Amino acid sequence: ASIHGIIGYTITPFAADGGLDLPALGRSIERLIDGGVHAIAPLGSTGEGAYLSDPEWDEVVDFTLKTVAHRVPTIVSVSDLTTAKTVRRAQFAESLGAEAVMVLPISYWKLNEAEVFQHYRAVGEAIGVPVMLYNNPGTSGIDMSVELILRIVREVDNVTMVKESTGDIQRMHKLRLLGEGRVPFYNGCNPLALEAFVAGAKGWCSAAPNLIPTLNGQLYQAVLDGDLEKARALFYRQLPLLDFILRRGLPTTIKAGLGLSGLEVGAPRLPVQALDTEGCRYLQGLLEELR
Amino acid sequence: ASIHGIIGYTITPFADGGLDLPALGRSIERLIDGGVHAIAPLGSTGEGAYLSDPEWDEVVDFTLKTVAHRVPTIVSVSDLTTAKTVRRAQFAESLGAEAVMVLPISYWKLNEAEVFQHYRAVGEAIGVPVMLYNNPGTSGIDMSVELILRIVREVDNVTMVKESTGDIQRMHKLRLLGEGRVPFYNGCNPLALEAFVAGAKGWCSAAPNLIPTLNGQLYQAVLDGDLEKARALFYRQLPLLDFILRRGLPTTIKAGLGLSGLEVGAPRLPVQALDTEGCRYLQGLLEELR
Amino acid sequence: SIHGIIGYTITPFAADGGLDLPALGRSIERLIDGGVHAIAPLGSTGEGAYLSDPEWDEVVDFTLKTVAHRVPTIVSVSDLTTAKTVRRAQFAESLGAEAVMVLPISYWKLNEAEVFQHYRAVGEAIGVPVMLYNNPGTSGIDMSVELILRIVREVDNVTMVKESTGDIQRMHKLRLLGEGRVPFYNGCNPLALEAFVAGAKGWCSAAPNLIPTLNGQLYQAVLDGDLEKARALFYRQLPLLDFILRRGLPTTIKAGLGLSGLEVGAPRLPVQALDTEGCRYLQGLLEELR
Amino acid sequence: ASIHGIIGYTITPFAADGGLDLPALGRSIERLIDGGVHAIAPLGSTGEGAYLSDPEWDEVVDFTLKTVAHRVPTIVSVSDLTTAKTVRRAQFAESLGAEAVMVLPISYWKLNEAEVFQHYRAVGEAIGVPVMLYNNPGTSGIDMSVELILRIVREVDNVTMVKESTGDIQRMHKLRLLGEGRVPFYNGCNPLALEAFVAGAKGWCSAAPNLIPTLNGQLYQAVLDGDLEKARALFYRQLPLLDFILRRGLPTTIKAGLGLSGLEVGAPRLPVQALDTEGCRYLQGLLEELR
Ligand SMILES: [Mg+2]
Ligand SMILES: [Mg+2]
Ligand SMILES: [Mg+2]
Ligand SMILES: [Mg+2]
Repeated sequence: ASIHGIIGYTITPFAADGGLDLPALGRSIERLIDGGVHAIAPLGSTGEGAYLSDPEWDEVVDFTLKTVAHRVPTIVSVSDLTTAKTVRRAQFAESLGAEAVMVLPISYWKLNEAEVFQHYRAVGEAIGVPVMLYNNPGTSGIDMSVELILRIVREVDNVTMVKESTGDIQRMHKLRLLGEGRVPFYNGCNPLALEAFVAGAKGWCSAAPNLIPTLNGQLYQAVLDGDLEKARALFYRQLPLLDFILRRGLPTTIKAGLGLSGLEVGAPRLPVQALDTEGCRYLQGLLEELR
Repeated sequence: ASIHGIIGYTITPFADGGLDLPALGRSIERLIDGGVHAIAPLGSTGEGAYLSDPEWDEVVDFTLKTVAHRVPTIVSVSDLTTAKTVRRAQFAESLGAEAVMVLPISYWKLNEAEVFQHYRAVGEAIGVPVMLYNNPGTSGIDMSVELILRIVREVDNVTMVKESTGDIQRMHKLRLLGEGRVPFYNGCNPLALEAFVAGAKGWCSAAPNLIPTLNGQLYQAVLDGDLEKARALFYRQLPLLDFILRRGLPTTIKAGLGLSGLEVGAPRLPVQALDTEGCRYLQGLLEELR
Repeated sequence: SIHGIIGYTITPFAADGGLDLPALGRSIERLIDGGVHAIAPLGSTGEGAYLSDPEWDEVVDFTLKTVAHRVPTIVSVSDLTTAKTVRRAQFAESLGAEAVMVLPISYWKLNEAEVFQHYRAVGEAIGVPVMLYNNPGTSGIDMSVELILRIVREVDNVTMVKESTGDIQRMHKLRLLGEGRVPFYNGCNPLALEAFVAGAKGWCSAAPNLIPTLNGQLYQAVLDGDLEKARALFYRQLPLLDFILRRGLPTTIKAGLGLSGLEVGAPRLPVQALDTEGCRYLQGLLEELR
Repeated sequence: ASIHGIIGYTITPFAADGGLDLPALGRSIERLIDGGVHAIAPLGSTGEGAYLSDPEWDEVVDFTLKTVAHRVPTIVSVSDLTTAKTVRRAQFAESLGAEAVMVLPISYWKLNEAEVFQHYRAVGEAIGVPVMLYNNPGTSGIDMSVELILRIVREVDNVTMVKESTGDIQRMHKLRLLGEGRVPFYNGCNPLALEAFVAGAKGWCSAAPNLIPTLNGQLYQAVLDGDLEKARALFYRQLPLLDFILRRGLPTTIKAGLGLSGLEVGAPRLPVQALDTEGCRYLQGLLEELR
C-alpha cells in the first residue's frame, strides 16, 4: 500500500450541540475518495485534532478508519505532548487498521536532539506500522535538522518517511542528497507544492483536496508525466486558493469552503472563529473561477 | 492581596509515574519559608501541559489547600480551547485561587480578533483577576503591546501583564503606552535586573526553588533603589539563571532540588532528567553561589 | 536579450594585490567558450565593492572591450549614494554596456520612498535597461514584491527583477501579481532548479566559471520541459553550488579556477583564500563533475 | 583620557552646493561640548561617513579634531570594507591627534571568525592608539559572538574597548561575566540606554546629545549616583525621542532636529531623504515637550 500522490487532510465537523457530526465526516471522506485522493490523513491541524477530547479523538479515528474501509491508505496523526500518550495513540490507531501514523514533536519548551530521538524511538518500537516523521517548526515549536531526521530514519526501524513543512526547499534538497534518494519525503506546505514535486517529493499532504481535488490531482499527474510546463500552469491557477487557505486558516477556510459546496460541516471550535462574511465572498469567487 | 515581588513557580513531582503530592507539599513549604510573595502552579516549570485533566485538577486543589492563603496563588489555566480555558479558570476560582494566568496556546496562529475574544470569554466567566501572559517562545503566539493594552482596558478582569519574550522594549512600551497604570511582570530569568529597573512589579521564577535568598535580595535591592547592589546581586546569580534556561526548567529545577535535600523525581518524557555532566556543573554553580 | 546562464566574473589580483587584466581576459574567454548567454561584471563575485574608483572604472572598460558584444553585458553599478550610482550607471552605458544592475546597498535601513526615488534617479539618468536586484543578505534592504512591481511599472528603464532571497514565494508573487509580464531572474544558486520551474528567465551565477557545461545543460533541460532530466542535472551539481555558498563566492571561485589551470590570485583582505582542507574538497568535487 | 559617559555622534552638514559646510559642523561640535558630552565620535552612521568621498572624509577628520582642540577625547570611525583602507584611515586619524578609533567589520559578503580576527589584528598592529571594537550586525551584516570579541580584545593589544548595538542586553551580560568585569563595554543602541548603564556600560555613544544633551547627561549622572528611581524617570522622559530617531533614521532626524533648534545643517545625502512635514511637526512637538 504505497503512500504517495495527493494525501487529503480531513476536517472534523461539529454538530450544533458542539459535539461530533460523524455523518458529515463520512460524507467529506466520500467526497475526498471520489475526488481521487491517494490516501487519507485524519486528525491533523486541518481536523483540529488538538481541540478534541480523548473520547472524541478515539471516536474520530475509529469512524474514519471504518469509513475508509482500506480503500486507500490512512495515515493518522498521533502526535501529543507526552511520549506515553503519543505511544498510546499510535498503538490505538494501529489496532484499528491504520496503515501508518504521523508524529510531530510538539512541545511548549525546547527539546534537545537526544530527547527528540528517544521520542521517535519509543513510538516506533511500540508499534508494527510505519511512522512518518513530521517536521513543522511553525506549529510544533521544534525544528529538526536533516541530519537528525536521517539518523532517526536509519536507526529507528519503523520511521520510514519524512514530511517537510518548513517552507524551505533546501531541506528537501538535503534529504535527497544526504539520503541518496533512498529516503522518501513528502510536502506539507501548500504554496510549495510545485517546487516540492520537482525536488522529488513522493506525495503532498493537503486540505485543498476538500475543495479542489481535481486540480490537485492534475498537478501530481503532470509531474508524473514530467510535463514541466503544464505543471507550472496548473500550480499558478490553484495557488491563489492555496495562499488564501494559509492566509485565513485551515479549518476556517476548509469548513467554509465545504459549506459553500453544499456540505454542512459547521464552524471551528473557539478560539478559532468561522470565516467572516467578507472572506466568505472572496472564497466563493476563488472557487467559482477554479470551477 | 497584592501580587508582587518574587512569585515562585512550583514543579510537579512524580513518583511509579503518578503524582507525588507529599513531595509537592514539601516544595511549597520551602518556597513559602523561602520568602516568596506568591505561588504560581502549573506553568512550564510544573509541566502543566504534560498532566492529564485529572492530574491537573488534583494539583490545583492540593496546591491551594497547602498554601492556605498564606500568600496569593495565581494558577495557570491556559489551554487550547476557550471552553476548557474557561472551565479551568472557574475551577481554580471555586477552589480559592486569588488569580489566574492565561497564555494563548495554539498549534496554529490565531488572529488578533480570536485572541481578544479568548480573553474576553475567560474574564467574563470569573470574578478574580486575570494575568495576561505573552510568551511566543512557548505559546507560538506573539501579542503586540497595542493588542495587550486593548485587552487590559476592554476586559475588566484582565488587569496584569507578564512578559517573557526577553525583549525589554516590550516593557518600555507597556510603560509608556500604559502611562504607568498597567502593572507588568517579568517571566524571563536572565532579564530579571533590567525588568525590575524598567518598572516590573514582580518576577515570576522557578529559581526560588534553589536560591530564594539571592532572588529576594535582588528584589529588595530594587525596592531600596540601590542600583549598584542590585547589579551585583544579579550578576552573582546570573550564571545559574542562564543554566536553567539552556538546560530546561523542570530538568534543572528537579535536579537542583535533589541536591538540596528534596527528591522530586524526573521530568515526564520526552523531557529527560539532567545528565550526570549537567548535574555536576549545576553542583558547581550552586556551590559558587554560596 | 538577457536570458539563460548569466556568468558572474571574478576580479583577478596579482601577487601584489593589484588588478590582473590578462587573467580576467582569460576567465572571460573561458565563460563565453563555456556557453554563457551573458556576462555580469563587478558583482559580489567580482569583489566590486572592494575596488577603488580607478580600479572599478578599468575593470568595466577592459570587460566590455574583451567581450566585444559577443554576449550582452550587465554591469553592477550599485553604490551607496544616488549620485555615485548614477555616475557609474552612465559610465557603464557610455562604454557600451547593454544594461546595468542596481542593488540598494546601505549601511542603514532606507524607507520605501527613498528606495523608489533611488531607482527613478538611476533609470531616468540612462538609456539602457535596469535590472532591479533584491538581496537583503548582501544589501541590508529587503524590497517587497509590491514595491518592486511599483518601481518596474513607474520607472521606464527598470524592466527586470533579480531575486536572491532564496524565497521561492517571492517569484510566485512576481508571477501572479506581475501577471507573467515582469521577467524575473534567479540569483540564488541552490534554488536554480526551482527558480527555472517557477518561471525564471535566467540564472545569474558565478558557477559557470567552474562548471559552465552542467549549468547550461540544466537550462536547456528546462527549455525542453524535461522535468526529470532537469532534476538529475541539478542534484548532480548541487554539492558544488552548496560549497560555493558555504565557503564564499570569490574565495571558492578563485580557488576553483586555480585548480582549473587559470591562476587568478586570492580575494582582497579581509577575505582570505580557500584553505588547504577546503581546497582538497573542492578539487574532489570538480574532478567528479568533469 | 578616559572614554566614558555621553559620547556624542556628530553629523556631517552639507552646503547648499552639496559640499561640506564646515562652519555649520563647527557650530554643532560646540553645541555638543557646551552640552556636556564627555567625548566626540565623528564619521559614524550619524555623520553619513560612508557617503563621503575620500577628500571629504579626510577634511572632516582634520576639521573635527582641530575644532575639539582636545577639550574631550575624539574617537574616529575608520571602518571600511577592505583591511587596507581601514588601516590607512586609522593611521590618518591617529596622525591628526585622534585619541582612539572605532572599527566595525563591514562586509557585503559574509566573513568568518578567522577573517574577522585578522582584520582587527592588522588595524591594531598598524597604529599606536586604542581601538574600539564595534558590533552592529544590523549595519555591518556581521554578528561577532562575545567569545570572539573577548579573544580579539585579549590577543590584540590595541583593541581595548567594546561597543554593542545588537539591542540584546544579554550580550553585555556575557561581556561582564565572561570578561570578569575587566573589559569595558559601551552602549550604541539608544532605546537600551537605561538597561545598558544598569548592566554596567561605561559609556553611551549617541546622536541624541545633538538635541537633548542635558537629559542624556542627567541619565548618566543618575546612574553614577546609583539613583535607580531617577534614572528610570529620566530615561522614560526621553525615550519617545530616542524611539523616533531610531524609527526615522539618524541623519534624517538629527539634521531636522538641529534645524528646529536654530542650527541650519541642511539635509542628508540621497538616497536618504530629509524629514517630511508630518515628521517635522511631530519632532517639533517632542523637542518642545522636552525643553
Ligand atoms: Mg527506519
Ligand atoms: Mg482590565
Ligand atoms: Mg519599467
Ligand atoms: Mg587588547
